[PDB]
Amino acid sequence: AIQQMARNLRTVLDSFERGTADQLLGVLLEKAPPLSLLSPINKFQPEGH
Amino acid sequence: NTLNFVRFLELGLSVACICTKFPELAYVRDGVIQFEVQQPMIARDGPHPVDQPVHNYMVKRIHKRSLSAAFAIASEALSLLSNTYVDGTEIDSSLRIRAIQQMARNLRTVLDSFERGTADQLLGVLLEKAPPLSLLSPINKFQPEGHLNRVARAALLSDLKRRVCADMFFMTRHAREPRLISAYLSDMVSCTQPSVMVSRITHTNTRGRQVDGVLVTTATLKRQLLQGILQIDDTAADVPVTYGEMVLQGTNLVTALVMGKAVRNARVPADLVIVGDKLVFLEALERRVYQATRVAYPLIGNIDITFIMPMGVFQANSMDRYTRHAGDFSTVSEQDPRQFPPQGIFFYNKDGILTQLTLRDAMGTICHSSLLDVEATLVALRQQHLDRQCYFGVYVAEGTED
Amino acid sequence: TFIMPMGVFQANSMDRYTRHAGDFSTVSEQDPRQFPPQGIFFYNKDGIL
Amino acid sequence: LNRVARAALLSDLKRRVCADMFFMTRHAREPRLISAYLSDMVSCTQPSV
Amino acid sequence: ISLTHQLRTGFHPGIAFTVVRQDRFATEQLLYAERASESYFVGQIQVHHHDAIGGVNFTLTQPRAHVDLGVGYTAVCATAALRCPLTDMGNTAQNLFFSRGGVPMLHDNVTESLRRITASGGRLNPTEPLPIFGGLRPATSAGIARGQASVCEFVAMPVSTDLQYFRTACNPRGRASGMLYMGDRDADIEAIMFDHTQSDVAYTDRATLNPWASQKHSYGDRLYNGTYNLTGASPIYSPCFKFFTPAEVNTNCNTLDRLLMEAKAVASQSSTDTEYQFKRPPGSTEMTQDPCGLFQEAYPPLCSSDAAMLRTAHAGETGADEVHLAQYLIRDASPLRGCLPL
Amino acid sequence: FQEAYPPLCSSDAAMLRTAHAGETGADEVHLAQYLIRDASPLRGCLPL
Amino acid sequence: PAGIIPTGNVLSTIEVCAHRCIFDFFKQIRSDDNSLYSAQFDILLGTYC
Repeated sequence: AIQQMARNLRTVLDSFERGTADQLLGVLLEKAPPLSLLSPINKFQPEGH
Repeated sequence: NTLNFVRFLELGLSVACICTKFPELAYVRDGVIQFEVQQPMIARDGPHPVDQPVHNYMVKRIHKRSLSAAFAIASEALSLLSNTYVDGTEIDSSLRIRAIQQMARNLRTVLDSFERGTADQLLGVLLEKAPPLSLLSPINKFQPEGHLNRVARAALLSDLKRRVCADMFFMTRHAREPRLISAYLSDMVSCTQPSVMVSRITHTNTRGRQVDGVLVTTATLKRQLLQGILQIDDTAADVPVTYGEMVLQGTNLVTALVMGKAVRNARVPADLVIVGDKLVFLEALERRVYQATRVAYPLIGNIDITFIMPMGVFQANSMDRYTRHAGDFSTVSEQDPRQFPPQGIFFYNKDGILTQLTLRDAMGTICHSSLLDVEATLVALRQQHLDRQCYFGVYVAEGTED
Repeated sequence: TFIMPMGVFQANSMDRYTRHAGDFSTVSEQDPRQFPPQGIFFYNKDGIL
Repeated sequence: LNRVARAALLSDLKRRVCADMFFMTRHAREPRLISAYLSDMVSCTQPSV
Repeated sequence: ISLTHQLRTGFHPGIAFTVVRQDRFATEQLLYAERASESYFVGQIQVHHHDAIGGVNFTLTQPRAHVDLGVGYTAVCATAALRCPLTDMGNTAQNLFFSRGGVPMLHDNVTESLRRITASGGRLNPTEPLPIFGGLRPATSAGIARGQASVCEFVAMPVSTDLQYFRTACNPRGRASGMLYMGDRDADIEAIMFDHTQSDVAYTDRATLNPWASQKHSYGDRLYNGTYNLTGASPIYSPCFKFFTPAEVNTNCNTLDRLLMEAKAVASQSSTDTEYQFKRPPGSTEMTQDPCGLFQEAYPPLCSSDAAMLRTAHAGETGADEVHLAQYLIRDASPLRGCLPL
Repeated sequence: FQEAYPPLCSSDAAMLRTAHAGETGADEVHLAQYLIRDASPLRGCLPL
Repeated sequence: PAGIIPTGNVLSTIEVCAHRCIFDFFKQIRSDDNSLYSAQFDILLGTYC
């Protein structure tokens, strides 16, 4: 029983370090506009307005 | 001629198995081997349920086979070997030496045949085990984890149909492009999961790098892959030579008798290549074994392909009966003999001879009495739900004298 | 998103031209292609018409 | 061999002798094929005592 | 009898057929195996004393056993090259007169004359004395030229058939079927195979192509299905046997893993050393990989309704016109597109 | 093998040659004549 | 039959075949039988985690 509980707790503590990368990928996909729209905006118009 | 003796350890197929001696095999009812495999997780938030880790317990069992070999003795050999200190004259002695010479010469090849046929049994079991690459590789890739719904599974099945229809003879089709052959050999190798790592002495090369598998072909395919596709890593390999014997004794013996249960280098010239990032053996064992013996070689397997052709279908729509040009196939007759419905189908033979299937060939099937076996069909349709319908078109009456 | 018209009849009499004389000829005295179209033919995911 | 293997083999021999008949004056412009089938000719006969 | 008169004279009755033939090919394979793919156990060798015709025969027997100690898949093979085809791509018509069990016709004169007429213009036939308490084996011939003859079974269909169905990988039943479509229950193999209240699964518009060979008790289903067992006494192989019989199913495993188990080297369902491609002989264990049997599909070869369309005047590749006036030319969609020279 | 090879033969001298200043014709049947393409082992030899 | 030393001697040697409605398994061999000399045993070949 104690060996099963320890073996379980190790993977549970692993899961946070494994899910930090998932949350970073989530915010980086919801933070990123497409290349095919960002590239001609930053090229064609000089500043804006 | 003098036969050469093949040793099973020196073959490059020896790396694909762990041979261990076991004297009391004939008393074994079932064999049990156990696995305890756990899996990780990640943690997320939002509208997703929290997960608990999974442990998997898999159990596998042995499959018992055999090897049999015959060895004959003439009757006169028994007669001249049944002396036992009665003779020793100078006329039958030469016949006795001939008899014992045939005895030893025969027994030597009989003892060699087991070492020669163990590789045959590994080829048999590995052919009976391996799934096709065209079906193994899309499932290992196109589904991420599993527990699929209907939809992604159906898309995967359509991908599998296209992959089998396309990638079936890819060695003899794209033989003019060596870049693709080494591109799917690494796809073959980097698709199988490895196995357990516990061992004492392993197969290594001259440098000391641990080998990773064996890749068995036909000799022609070995030549084609060896001439210009793959790169030679070494010419000699380090091969373990001893079996590894275990016996039951003491507490295990008394447990087996009472309760019914029990629990538990050499340098060889063989060529090694590297494919992908892994170092493999490459053996095409056809001259050492299966040479001048009456057994067929495996890896010469057969496939069955089913061909379907419509025979006398007439295109009903007047839109579809079009000609691409005006004067395509003109005839001197006043009526063009191609408007008529077709009655035959022309295909090609094995040698390229043109052959024909005319509707006259169908009398072996449609002109049988089996076209009129409607009785069982009527019995089957009479046992379902029928509604009360009008009987105007199926009823015949009688005259009433008017 | 994919878009396709079905029953469009080319109303202009100049627009109903053929590229060659015997392009898709038939056997009947009246070809069944001057008639207004009623369907559209396209391809499935697997390539089936 | 049985009947069918012999029959398919005889068809193969027929096609092979019809094709591989003047293999030096047909494939004269390809030096790779001649050195390819000379090694087929040499490595086809058995040695002696 | 009237249909015999029509087909012999040159008449075209209002019915159309599809032909199905199975062809075998020799292939060279390529296997890869990992390191610890097998736990391979060696027993103790024993000898059997055994008397023989003149002397003794010593049989040496050594038992052994094997374990696949891989958690996943530890060995993979794939067919690589094409050797010479074993079979003949010919036109040998299937004879249904090898079968016993259906209800005979009333007048035996009609049946005898019908069998006599059918035997004319064909290769394989029952022998003339009609051996009762026998197997109705066709009479053997002289030597053979270009391989084992492959029989072609004929399945009837209505004439107005969408011809574009036969230009891709189709199903001879007219309605795609199989165990491969699951996900909800247990008894949905019968609903896919035979239930015509709902439409087809593959051609997602209609019930079935030919309504004479697709229902539970249609003509094609009463003729070729193995459950009804009509052609049991016939010794010749039926190439469309695997398309009509429902496969026995256990629903414990998921679909994809059982698809992988069905994909291995299955035992053959034909004969190799014999001449007419008979049924499976007992005691014969030869393992042949069988594509397009686990997907329930057949491939159309290069075929045309006229010899004029099949070949062009360019001294090279074959013709390429689709339909000319009422004829047709189905282009090759088989895996043997660039092989089998013409 | 008890066989015989058919060489380049035709029933009409009109169809046996083409008007391109080069190779010979390849049309097999015109109305009732015929042209049999060369299937002998002497395909790239015996100049025309 | 296991070759186990008996823990206690049995008295009152009577006919035991008559009173066989008692007990849960009754086997009566006449003199000797080859079912006694059977030693089929089950074996475990290790676990992997």
